[PDB]
Amino acid sequence: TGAGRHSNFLRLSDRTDPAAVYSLVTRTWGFRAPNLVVSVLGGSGGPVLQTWLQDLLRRGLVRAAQSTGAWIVTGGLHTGIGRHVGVAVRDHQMASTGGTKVVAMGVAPWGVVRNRDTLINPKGSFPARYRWVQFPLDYNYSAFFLVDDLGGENRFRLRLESYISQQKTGVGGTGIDIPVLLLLIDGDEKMLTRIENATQAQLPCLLVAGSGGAADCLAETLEDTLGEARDRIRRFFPKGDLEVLQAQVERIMTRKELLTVYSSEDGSEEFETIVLKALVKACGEASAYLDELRLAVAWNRVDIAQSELFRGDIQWRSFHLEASLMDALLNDRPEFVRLLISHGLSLGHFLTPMRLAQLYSAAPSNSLIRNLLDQASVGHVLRMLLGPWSDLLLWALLLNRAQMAMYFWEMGSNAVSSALGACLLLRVMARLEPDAEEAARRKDLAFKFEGMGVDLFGECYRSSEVRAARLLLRRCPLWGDATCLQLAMQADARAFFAQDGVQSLLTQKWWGDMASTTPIWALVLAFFCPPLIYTRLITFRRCLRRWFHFWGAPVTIFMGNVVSYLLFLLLFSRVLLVDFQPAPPGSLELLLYFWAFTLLCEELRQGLSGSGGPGPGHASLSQRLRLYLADSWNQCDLVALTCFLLGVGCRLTPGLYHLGRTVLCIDFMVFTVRLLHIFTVNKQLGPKIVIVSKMMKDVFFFLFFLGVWLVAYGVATEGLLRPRDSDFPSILRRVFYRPYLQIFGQIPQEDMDVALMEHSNCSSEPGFWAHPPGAQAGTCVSQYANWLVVLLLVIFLLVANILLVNLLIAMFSYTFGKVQGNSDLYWKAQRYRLIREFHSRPALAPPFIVISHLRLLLRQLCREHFRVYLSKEAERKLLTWESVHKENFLLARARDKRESDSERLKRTSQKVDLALKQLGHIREYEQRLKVL
Amino acid sequence: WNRVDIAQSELFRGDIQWRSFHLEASLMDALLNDRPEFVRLLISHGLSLGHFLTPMRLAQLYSAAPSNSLIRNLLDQAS
Amino acid sequence: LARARDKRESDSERLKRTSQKVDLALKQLGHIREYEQRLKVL
Ligand SMILES: CC(C)CCC[C@@H](C)[C@H]1CC[C@H]2[C@@H]3CC=C4C[C@@H](OC(=O)CCC(=O)O)CC[C@]4(C)[C@H]3CC[C@]12C
Ligand SMILES: CC(C)CCC[C@@H](C)[C@H]1CC[C@H]2[C@@H]3CC=C4C[C@@H](OC(=O)CCC(=O)O)CC[C@]4(C)[C@H]3CC[C@]12C
Ligand SMILES: CC(C)CCC[C@@H](C)[C@H]1CC[C@H]2[C@@H]3CC=C4C[C@@H](OC(=O)CCC(=O)O)CC[C@]4(C)[C@H]3CC[C@]12C
Ligand SMILES: [Ca+2]
Repeated sequence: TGAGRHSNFLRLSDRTDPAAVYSLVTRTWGFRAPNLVVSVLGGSGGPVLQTWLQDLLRRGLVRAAQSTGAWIVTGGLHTGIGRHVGVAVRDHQMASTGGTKVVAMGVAPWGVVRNRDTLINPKGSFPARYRWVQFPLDYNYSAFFLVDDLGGENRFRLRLESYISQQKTGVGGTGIDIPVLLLLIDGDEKMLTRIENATQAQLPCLLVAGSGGAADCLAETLEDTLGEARDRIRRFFPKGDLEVLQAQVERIMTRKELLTVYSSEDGSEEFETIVLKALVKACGEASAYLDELRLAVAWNRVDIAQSELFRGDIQWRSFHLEASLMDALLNDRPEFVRLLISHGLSLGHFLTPMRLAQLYSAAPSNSLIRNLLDQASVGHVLRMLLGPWSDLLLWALLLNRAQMAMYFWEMGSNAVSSALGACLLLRVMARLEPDAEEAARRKDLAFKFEGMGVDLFGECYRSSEVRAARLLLRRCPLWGDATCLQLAMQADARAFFAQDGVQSLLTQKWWGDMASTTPIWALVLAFFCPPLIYTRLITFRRCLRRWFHFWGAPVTIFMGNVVSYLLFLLLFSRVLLVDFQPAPPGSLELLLYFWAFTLLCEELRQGLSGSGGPGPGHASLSQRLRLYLADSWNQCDLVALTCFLLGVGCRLTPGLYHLGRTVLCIDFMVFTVRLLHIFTVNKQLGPKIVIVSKMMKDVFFFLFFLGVWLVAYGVATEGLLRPRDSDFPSILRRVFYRPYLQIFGQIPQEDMDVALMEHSNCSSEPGFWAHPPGAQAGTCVSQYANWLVVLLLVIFLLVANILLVNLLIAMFSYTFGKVQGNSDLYWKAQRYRLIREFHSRPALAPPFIVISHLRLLLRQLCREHFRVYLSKEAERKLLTWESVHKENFLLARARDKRESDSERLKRTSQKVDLALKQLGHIREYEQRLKVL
Repeated sequence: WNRVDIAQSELFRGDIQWRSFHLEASLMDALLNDRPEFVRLLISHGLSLGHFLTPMRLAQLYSAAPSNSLIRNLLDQAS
Repeated sequence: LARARDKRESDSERLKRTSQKVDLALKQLGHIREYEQRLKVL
């Protein structure tokens, strides 16, 4: 047989398998591994059970099913106890309309189901529907383990539930042995010898008081602890052979402790703790200590785990909490983790490296991590990670455990650097991830650390701008002496650079030891008077270091690079305009050639001295030059320097002289546009230089729409008035160039409109002609339909000069509104990349840079990493100050979360739920009075 | 009666022994009379829908279209 | 089921479910009021 009806049944024999049944439950058509199993035994006489036993199953047992997984093992027939359990499952899945569709295996015998369609003998794969001492099968159970031997299936289930109890619970097969328990609603003679075997296989029976035949016969005995038992057994059994029915009860009562009585009218909401109560008496000192709190973790029920630890003779020792946090970590369950750390663990006796290797061993097999470990058994993390909070925070980032990493960040030191560090990993490790489904969660949890790093630093910056400046430039001993700005660069942390604390910190790094509120004109006055450096103007924070704080600062290296480049373009122009005769190169032209060699020697310094890509110190030039020729400026810097080289090579050869001048005039154009890339570091200009490249998508639409209209206008005008000087350079000029200039107010009416030109007899061709006075207007044009050419100009100036130009302004004004936020956000992050690009550059500019290249190359024959230095005791005062402001920040967000309106409505509704749970006790006062 | 709270507690509780035809004609009046919230309840407790959608009952379902509709006449136009 | 959870955990549907549980409280605490009659007979 196979599945059918969408339940998954099969027929088997008694002797078959403990394991190949349960593997065929869990692997094939897998529901889950349970967190317990409540096997229910004891039939009625045929009619309906009592109302409170029905309510014990309604919202006492199946409530504990949907809360804890917890598949129920029953008969399956619609007349035994499986009817009444089947009533409860069918009730509860419509009672709570959300639900989780509780699972219940109805282990039945094959020779009882009367409407057997004999499911499809090839392989048992049918979806075959059932037609609804010959009892049927339900439609309410998720399975039906039909047994082809009501006696045969009993030795199977006790063989089954013993195997279930041997199976461990937890991801990776480690954790607790699963809890199995028999639930004994009242039965018969056979029900007493049923649960004797359960004690022999060590099953914690859970008989219910006030039930009847088999339960209350045993319930009166378990309260009869330290000749009367002759009488009381006969009270529930009018049937004979009382003697072994006496004698087997003491065989049960040899155990006496793998057995508890569900007290009548004392549970039904406490049932989930009474179930919990029976297991501890069962484990209480051999069976793999169940510890009562490790169990509540495995059930994934938080409210049990608090009240167990907050109350109930609170004497929790070390190892009681130690293995409890393992299953809180191995199974995902982050809310249990915060509870245990709130009651405090060691974390120096907890993070022993076996347990970390244990923690990484429970990674899922088909991950991008387990194989990534086995591949290794960002890429340096693989060479660093192998199988008190930082290693634990590292773990939860690696396995994409979101709320675990959000918590482990909160319990450790180094809040800002590990928030930037978490953003660094999850952007790197998403690129190292094959599939893009989980990379959406990997990138979302990177934004959540981007939120907390920006939020916590903005608190620390408004606290003390000086002491939070030291937060970035601290020598972080992680990552081989990393810096938090360097951490934010490699993370591509655009939101972290965008905040006003980091941006005001960048100006202070920009004006390095020169008091960044200094004016600009005083820097100009001190650049062109180095005597004026030591004066009443620019303030700073040995007169030789005072010299080097000025000329080593990135604004003066910038202004050195700007002054020396405006003088390059002034030398370039004075060569190009007045010193460029076909003679061999003179004084200033050779000075220009050396100047642009240094420009090229300064171009290879960025090339062989150059994370969202490779790591620092790649040392193979197929990455360093590939990342060089990827900057859009270098591409401009090399096009400039290569056609300077073309313009000089063509100049020096005698034939190609005018082509060498022509290439150098376009070469001035490209060196001057590189003036834009230099001033994008400016706060006033820079965010607007980055805008004007976002405008190119609208220029290209305009240039498309105009060019189509310029072909349309230009050929139709050149076709209507037919010039007689129709050379292809002049035809392609009156078609394109002359209409293009009409957009800019150069409208040659005298060349297109015949009524404005005289000399109307200028061609022997038939028709009437007229002479336009323009030089490239044709010798004579036609005057056939020159009403149209004049009309067709009017349509041109309307479309081009009014429709196209003013719609381009609407397109610029729109996309300036969109990209203003995002390109300023992009410029903020780009800014620090340009601050330290001048800080690492030598202090001497382009023409005099050869001094600082004959100093660097003489360094090799004799053989910017920004980090402020401070003492370790002043360094730990920083992290102590900053871990206070993390705690003052997490507790501030926790109060704002609790005092939110969405969480008062949660806490009000749960207190009305607490009212009705306790006012329902008051209702049962009527029964308390009716007995009175 | 168009009262939902009765229909849940009748079906969730009270000696729950509902058979086939007890649910079959119940969903008809849940469909013929508009009442969609009763429909979700019965499908939540499960119907056949292969023994429920017999083509007499679909023709029964279309027969309860309102007379002055743009559908009943549109059927009668197509009839 | 994801939209059904977001509908139930909405604030507009907690206020519906809170008010109906206070309505359930008063319907059941009104039973407790008629305890005075149950005591006055006693
Ligand atoms: C081709 C010509 C312009 C030859 C250059 C003549 C130079 C001797 C002098 C005349 C005035 C100088 C300028 C005076 C004002 C400054 C502002 C200065 O801006 C900054 O460095 C700080 C702004 C920031 O924070 O980014 C750049 C250099 C600059 C343009 C100087 C560049 C070189 C200039 C043009
Ligand atoms: C059909 C005819 C007109 C030939 C087409 C020529 C244009 C497509 C090209 C040639 C020169 C280009 C310009 C050369 C200088 C630049 C500066 C550039 O700004 C930057 O480079 C800033 C650097 C950065 O943001 O990364 C923006 C485009 C722009 C105006 C270009 C706009 C498009 C131009 C006109
Ligand atoms: C901006 C978008 C909408 C397209 C506009 C393209 C024109 C403005 C460009 C492309 C073709 C170019 C022309 C190709 C042919 C000539 C004729 C030429 O006149 C000569 O005979 C001198 C030497 C020669 O090229 O033969 C002068 C340059 C000119 C106007 C070129 C400069 C401007 C033109 C018309
Ligand atoms: Ca460059």
